[PDB]
Amino acid sequence: SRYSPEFKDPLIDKEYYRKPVEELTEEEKYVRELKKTQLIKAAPAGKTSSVFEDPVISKFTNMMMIGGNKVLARSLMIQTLEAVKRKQFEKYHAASAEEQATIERNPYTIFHQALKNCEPMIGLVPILKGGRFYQVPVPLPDRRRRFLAMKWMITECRDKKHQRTLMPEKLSHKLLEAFHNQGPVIKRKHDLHKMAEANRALAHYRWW
Amino acid sequence: TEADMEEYIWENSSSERNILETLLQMKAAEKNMEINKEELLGTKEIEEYKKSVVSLKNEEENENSISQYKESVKRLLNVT
Amino acid sequence: QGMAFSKSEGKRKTAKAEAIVYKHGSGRIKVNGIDYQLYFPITQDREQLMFPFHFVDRLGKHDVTCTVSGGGRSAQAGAIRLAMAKALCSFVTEDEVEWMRQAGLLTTDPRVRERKKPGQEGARRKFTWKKR
Amino acid sequence: AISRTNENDPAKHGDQHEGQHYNISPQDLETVFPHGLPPRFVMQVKTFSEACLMVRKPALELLHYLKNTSFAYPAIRYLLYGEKGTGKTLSLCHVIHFCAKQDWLILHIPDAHLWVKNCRDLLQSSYNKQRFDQPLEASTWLKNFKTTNERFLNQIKVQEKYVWNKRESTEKGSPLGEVVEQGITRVRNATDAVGIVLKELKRQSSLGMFHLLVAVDGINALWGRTTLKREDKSPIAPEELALVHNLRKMMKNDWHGGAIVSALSQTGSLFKPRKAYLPQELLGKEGFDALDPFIPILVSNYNPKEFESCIQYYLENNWLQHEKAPTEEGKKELLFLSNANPSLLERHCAYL
Amino acid sequence: SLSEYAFRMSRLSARLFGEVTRPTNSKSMKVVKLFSELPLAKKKETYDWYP
Amino acid sequence: HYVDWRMWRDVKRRKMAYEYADERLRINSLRKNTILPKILQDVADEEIAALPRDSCPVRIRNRCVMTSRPRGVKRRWRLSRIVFRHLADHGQLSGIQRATW
Ligand SMILES: Nc1nc2c(ncn2[C@@H]2O[C@H](COP(=O)(O)OP(=O)(O)NP(=O)(O)O)[C@@H](O)[C@H]2O)c(=O)[nH]1
Ligand SMILES: Nc1ncnc2c1ncn2[C@@H]1O[C@H](COP(=O)(O)OP(=O)(O)OP(=O)(O)O)[C@@H](O)[C@H]1O
Ligand SMILES: [Mg+2]
Ligand SMILES: [Mg+2]
Ligand SMILES: [Mg+2]
Repeated sequence: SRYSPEFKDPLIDKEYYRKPVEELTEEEKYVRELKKTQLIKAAPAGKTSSVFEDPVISKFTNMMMIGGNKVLARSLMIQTLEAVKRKQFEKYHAASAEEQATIERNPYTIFHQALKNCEPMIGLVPILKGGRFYQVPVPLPDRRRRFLAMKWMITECRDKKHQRTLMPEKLSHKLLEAFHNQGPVIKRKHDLHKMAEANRALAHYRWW
Repeated sequence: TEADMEEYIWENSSSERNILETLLQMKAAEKNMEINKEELLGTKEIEEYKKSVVSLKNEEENENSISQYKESVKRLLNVT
Repeated sequence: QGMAFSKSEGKRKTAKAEAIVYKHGSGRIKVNGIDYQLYFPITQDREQLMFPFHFVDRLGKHDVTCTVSGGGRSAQAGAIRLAMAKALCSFVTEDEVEWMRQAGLLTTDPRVRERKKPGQEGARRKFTWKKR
Repeated sequence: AISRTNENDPAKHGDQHEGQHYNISPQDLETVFPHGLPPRFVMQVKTFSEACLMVRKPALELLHYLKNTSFAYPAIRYLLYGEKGTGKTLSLCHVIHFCAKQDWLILHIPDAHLWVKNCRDLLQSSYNKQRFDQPLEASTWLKNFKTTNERFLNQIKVQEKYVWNKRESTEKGSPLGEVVEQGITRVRNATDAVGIVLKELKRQSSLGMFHLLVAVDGINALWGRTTLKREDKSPIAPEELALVHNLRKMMKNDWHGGAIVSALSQTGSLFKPRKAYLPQELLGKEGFDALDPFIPILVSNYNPKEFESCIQYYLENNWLQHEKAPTEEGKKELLFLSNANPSLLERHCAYL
Repeated sequence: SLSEYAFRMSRLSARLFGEVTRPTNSKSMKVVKLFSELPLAKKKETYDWYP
Repeated sequence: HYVDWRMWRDVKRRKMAYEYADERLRINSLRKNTILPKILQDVADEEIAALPRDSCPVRIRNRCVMTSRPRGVKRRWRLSRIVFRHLADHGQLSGIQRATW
């Protein structure tokens, strides 16, 4: 890194700075007076202080980027969000007054919930015991759970099973399926739970 | 030829030929027999139109030159 | 004409920018004499021009005229962001300047391209360790 | 309904309606606009279940000129120009809707750039061996032309004998609809059927039969370059295309009884830089000479009033789903990122 | 692809600046290049390469 | 007293190429055009092909002037990479230094 260890990461949050002084504790007062003497890295060109910023969608976009082509990756993302919203507006106008109350039309709410429905609770990690590796079911950290949900969704959309279907139409279709606890990405989560439940006998190999 | 000229000249150009042909059709529509070229191309409106076309041809095109050209065409075509 | 303004500079990779921020304006930004949305057709680049003014709650309050040369489209948007942020510090309170500093808006990004070394494919990429 | 207006008659729109959206009935969308609406605006009509068009000064200015048209003078050429996505096409459509409801005959070319690029079947013409026909492009337009002017294609009757083959021919006095059906049924005669339509309308409008509106979006394609190639992979010129050759005749002000309203467009053009939009820069020297004298009409970005009414029209349809979009801080970001450009704003709001 | 005026103007500028006046194809223009420079074998770097 | 027999052969090639350069140039000009008759150009082809082999400049090789190494030579100094480095690494080449950046 071209930053020395003395550089601290920037905090990009308008609310954090407009907070009155009276509400601050003696510990939060120390951190604010400390940062006035520290070196701060330049804010990356990715995140800003915008009110439409979504760190989860930004991360999903980078995981779709091929060869640093962010423009194309970002283009596929907004086309998916538009495709999801148009499908929900079409399902909304074609529904009855009672069914309309249960139809979600916010693509950001659908995207977050669809990924949350695909996150696995437990995984298989190799543990060495007696000179052999055993696939031991273990709890996954929050980072790993969220990462696996995104990776499974992107991998499913790149599968060759889809013939000539463009990414925004494929992804929008998979998100709405996962949003309703259906589709192949939900099935992949169930398989990891079934394969972790089969190795239930090896769970005691864990030591944390 | 005209393609060899590096400075646009309004005389004997398509602009002069087109505007003159238009004013003759307008005079005929009004059933007026004052079809003299020297009279039609001698008014002040033609001088403003000539000045506007030459500016668009020889100088850099911009919004102010297109607006000046617009006001000169509206007066010749009686578009108020 | 008696209109107060400030001037500053910024660098990002090989791009160099120089911005003139007027104390009063309507939010107009000219990049090399072009409207900013015509010069930066990519939305991410325009989001970088919005970051400084939005972070201090001053969208639509200043006019900016900047000139940028070198680098690519994203590096130029980054150099303009730093140049406008520095010049904008003249029209905000001292406490607001410290917030911009802690938000990473006043730091020159030192990340530049690394040279290729001889005997390897890239700056870090090595040639394939031949199968033994 | 702060962004809507109850006045749905384009003949009654005035300066008091600026910035307000008026509704186009589903009947007029099927008849008047089988083509020409921007593709993304067509998506909005399907999504909002309605077609609403904002009343703006460019269209109001042009509607003022058309209501004072002197049908005895030669047709006047009006040219809409402006930066990309400012609303040139939809300003033309608002004017097409006015003349359509005034019982004018509408000759609408929705996108002339499609006639100079990406042509798979570019056949040689039989009427003139030095020109090329375009059966697919010509037959497509004939179908839409029939839908818009269906009620006039029987009253209008040809005034000459047209020979399609050794066996088929359109005798004098036959309805103009027979010429349109010959081109639709036989695509090999589509290009010549289009040429006969433009020939009859221009002829019979000068006789007082009807009022004619010539609406060409992308007019800068007629005097530019083409990407079509001959069998010897040599470039073809626009004048060598039968469709372009005949459409150039309609742009001449050698007829009366109507008007000529066109709109420039860099989008879809050939060999033009991204930021070109002024008349001479898009028309070129040959194009500016073919239209001069004309009346250019500028189309710019939304003004503060128009921008606010556009946001209210989206919020009124629940299109902006992000919880921060209705807030004041959310509108300032939408205004900055689009710089009030109608097209940039519609695209940003499409995924919010 | 030049007008008769441009063609005659280019031939006039060629005579004044001492260029080739007759129409000459690319192959025959190698004769001009051959005699406009010294052959490689005649350059001092070539025949005095070694001390 | 040249480094080896291979350098001596290149010395003779450079000498003979210099002596026939004007003649070869004049004959080649007759061949490199579409203006003269083919009958005359075919005779010029035979004439230049009858000149001595060692008059042809493509047979000259840029060898190291101190060791006669036929490859790895830097044209600007006419030295092989090995000899060049020996002089450079002892600070005997004006203005040349190791590059670090
Ligand atoms: N098949 C067919 N097409 C015709 C006939 N008459 C006219 N057309 C079509 O209508 C177009 C316009 O008609 P017209 O002005 O007479 O054509 P033109 O003789 O080519 N005129 P110009 O000299 O200006 O090129 C023609 O180019 C042709 O495509 C006809 O009898 N048969
Ligand atoms: N009068 C209007 N009413 C409603 N929306 C409009 C209007 N004018 C422009 N828009 C919005 O802006 C978009 C672009 O409009 P339009 O395609 O007419 O612009 P243009 O300047 O002709 O574009 P181009 O430069 O690509 O030809 C429309 O799809 C719509 O979302
Ligand atoms: Mg690499
Ligand atoms: Mg358009
Ligand atoms: Mg060699």
